[PDB]
Amino acid sequence: STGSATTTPIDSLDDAYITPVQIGTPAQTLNLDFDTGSSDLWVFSSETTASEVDGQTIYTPSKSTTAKLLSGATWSISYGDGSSSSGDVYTDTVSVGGLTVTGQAVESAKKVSSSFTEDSTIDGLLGLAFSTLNTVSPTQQKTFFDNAKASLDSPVFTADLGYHAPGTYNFGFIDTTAYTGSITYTAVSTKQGFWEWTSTGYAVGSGTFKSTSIDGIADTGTTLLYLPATVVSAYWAQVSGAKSSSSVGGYVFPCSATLPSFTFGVGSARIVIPGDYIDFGPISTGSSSCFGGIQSSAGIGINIFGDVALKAAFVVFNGATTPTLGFASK
Ligand SMILES: Cn1c(=O)c2c(ncn2C)n(C)c1=O
Repeated sequence: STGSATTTPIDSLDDAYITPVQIGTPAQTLNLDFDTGSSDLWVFSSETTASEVDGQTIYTPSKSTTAKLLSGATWSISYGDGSSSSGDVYTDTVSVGGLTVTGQAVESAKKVSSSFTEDSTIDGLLGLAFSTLNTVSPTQQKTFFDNAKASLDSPVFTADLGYHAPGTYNFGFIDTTAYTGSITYTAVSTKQGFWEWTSTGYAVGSGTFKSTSIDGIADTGTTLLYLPATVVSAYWAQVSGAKSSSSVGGYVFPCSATLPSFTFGVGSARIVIPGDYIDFGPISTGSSSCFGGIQSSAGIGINIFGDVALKAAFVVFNGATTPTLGFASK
């Protein structure tokens, strides 16, 4: 089997991407944030505290003839951005882009933190990291991909995120028309439950490539590119007037600037992030200070190849017995 679904930016900055997901019978379609940095499929629901729902589409398990309470199971998750959610669990039929999993754990939110409430466009998350990170207790649950894997034509999914445009998540096949050149594969460590890999270096603009190992995670659920402070400083030093602002919470730059590209290494291959991908616009409406798309990972504890990096590539998440990651230009 295979599946193919379009993923769409939630706003003009590509802050996140939403992908329609069919849950239950008859189908309830919710727009979920596919997150390769976590492993819970959770949704706004009929159980979510009413004051914490503001425009989201909810899953109502009592209206699904295939929903079953997973008795005694609870979940609770906190994300790198400080947001969180928790609740109980149903199993139900879940389909993405024509690919159907029966008995998928659908984690129903009883509580969500303010950032979720305030984002009316995201109806929940669909985790695509390794199932060892799933938070369901006392019986850990499998991700949608892990449940689908054996049925797939090939045990893979791909992320093809757009810049200010829709893109695609495919399951079970590699669309050879969706990228240019060849795909370069690189080793993954699953020791922390992430799609963790080691970039071979970077360049800033037309500058020379610096060979250096940068361990990080491929994370579709993180907006920006978070790298060591040394690398980030080298990038922003090439933008007149750029500076790190503790009050704003990272590097800002004059909105009048033209940003240089940023290149990252994948083995001997190179992925180029155009400068425009690094512009996240005014820090507040009407401001001439703009927020940067490359930020320091110091204090996070891990480097994160988020959407800014991933949307410059066609990315293969290879879930074979020994997982690997593939990157191609497009
Ligand atoms: C602080 N900040 C962000 O954290 C941010 C942003 N755009 C995207 N992000 C993530 N802007 C404009 C911003 O000012």
